[PDB]
Amino acid sequence: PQLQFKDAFWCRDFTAHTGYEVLLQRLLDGRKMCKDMEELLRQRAQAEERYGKELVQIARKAGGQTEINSLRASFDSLKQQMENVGSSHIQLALTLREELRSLEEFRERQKEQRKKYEAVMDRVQKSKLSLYKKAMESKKTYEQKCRDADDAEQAFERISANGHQKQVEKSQNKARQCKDSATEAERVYRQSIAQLEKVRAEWEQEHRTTCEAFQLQEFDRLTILRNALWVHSNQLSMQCVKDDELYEEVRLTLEGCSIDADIDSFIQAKSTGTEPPAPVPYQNYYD
Amino acid sequence: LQFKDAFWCRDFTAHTGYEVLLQRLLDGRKMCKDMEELLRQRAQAEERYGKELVQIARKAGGQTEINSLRASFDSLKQQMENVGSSHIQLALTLREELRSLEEFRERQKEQRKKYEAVMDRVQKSKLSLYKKAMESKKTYEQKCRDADDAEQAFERISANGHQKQVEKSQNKARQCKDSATEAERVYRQSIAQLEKVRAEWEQEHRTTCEAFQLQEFDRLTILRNALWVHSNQLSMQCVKDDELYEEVRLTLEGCSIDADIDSFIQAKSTGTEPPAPVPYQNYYD
Amino acid sequence: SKPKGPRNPPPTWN
Repeated sequence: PQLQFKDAFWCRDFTAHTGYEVLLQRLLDGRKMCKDMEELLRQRAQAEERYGKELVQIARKAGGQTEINSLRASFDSLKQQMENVGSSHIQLALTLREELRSLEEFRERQKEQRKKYEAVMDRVQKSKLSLYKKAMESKKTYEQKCRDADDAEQAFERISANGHQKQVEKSQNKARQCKDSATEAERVYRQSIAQLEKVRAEWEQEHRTTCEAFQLQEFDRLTILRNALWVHSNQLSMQCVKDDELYEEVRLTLEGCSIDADIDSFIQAKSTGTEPPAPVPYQNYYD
Repeated sequence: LQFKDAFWCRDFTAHTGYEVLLQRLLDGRKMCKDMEELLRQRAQAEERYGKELVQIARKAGGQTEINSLRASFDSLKQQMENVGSSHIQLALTLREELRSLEEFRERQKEQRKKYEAVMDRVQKSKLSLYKKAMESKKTYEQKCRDADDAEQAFERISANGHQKQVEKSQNKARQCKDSATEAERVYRQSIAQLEKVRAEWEQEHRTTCEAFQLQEFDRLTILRNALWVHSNQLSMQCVKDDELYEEVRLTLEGCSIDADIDSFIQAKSTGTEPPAPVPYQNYYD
Repeated sequence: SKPKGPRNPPPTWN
């Protein structure tokens, strides 16, 4: 049996709402965790864009013009794939920032709903605590009136033995006046318990719904943040496959690089002559 | 076909075949330098990228999270520093390859300068003796022309002239003929000395060409290997990163949403029973 | 999913 929020965050203290305060603090801790995940993506995207842009500049500004044939094509193949890798990491930064934007939208979505429950809970809890203070004030008054009624009845019983008719009439109207005061204090006390009980069940119902809603928010936040870590690790691991495939293109170009072919291609293109100069002989002026 | 067989000049005073090969070595030296600059700038970029990844991992937050999701987020920061540290090590590996290429480059330049000194020596002597031999030819021809003019002058007056005036003109013709004969010997010896250096140069040119072909074969081999090694080291970095990111996925597989919620409840629960309702308390009961 | 990685040079080299 999976334990729920609504069943494990109550307080035996009637005037305490610690169970709600603990859950509300957990949502604030999760909100900061969502921001920390967003902060890592933003800084990683900035680093990836800067790294990609630097690779593009190195490839475009690099030399190699003096080389010819295979070695030139191989070196140009490395510069071409370097720009492709750098441009891919620039696109990775845009992908990470899209994950950054999605989390901030989800984060602000939960805050909008959380504020609604906060207003509802703060209302019913304030009314519950207010009526509780009223009920206890009614109880203290009700109990004091009962003591006054018993004291007024004991005073009547005391003087109704050998006392005069004038002093007895005064004491009997005092006992009836105090007995009526105790009856009205009981009705006010009974009505205070009735109003307090009404709000109590309302609060218990409202607290039970808020707990299930906060559990739904936490379940969604934990799921999306777990998915964000899995997607982020996949997008970085996918970048390793894309880069490795691009660097393989350089090796494919190098397979067509023959040392003997480049030397023969340079000879056939820059050869000046296949015969050494003829020796200078003696030239007779008359022969 | 080889360098020694395809870089001659029929022009005796021209050494273009040697100049073309020497220019090819200078172009190959710049190609080696351009490969060094690519490694130097890539290593600088990797060190900057690696150091930045480490700073992001160390400065990142996540303290408010607990249980699996915290361990997963801490696993991402841990592997991020490992990736950044690995890219820092990649820069040292690239710079070591950079140092190897510049060392190889200066080895060839030292040997190339030696052959340049030898060729510049024998070529300067070959051109020097050729210029001397042609100066000897011009003198020899001028002496022959002077000798023919002195003999034709004798033939002119040797018809009805006196014995004294004929002897005077014939002694001039013999004086000019002797000058042409000794000028011919100087011209002959100039051809002998020139031929000596010529054969010396042809052998020296053949040795220098064969050496330059070996240097290009070595340079093309090391640069071809340097490109293959560079592509492997970059591809190896992709494998190391994927293995590190794999550690994050393995941690995420042990991340259960329901486990984190139940673990939070068992640690922060305040009570399992709602407060008791406040009842009416009779003063007499 | 997983990178191919480095590869030995052609065996006809060197």
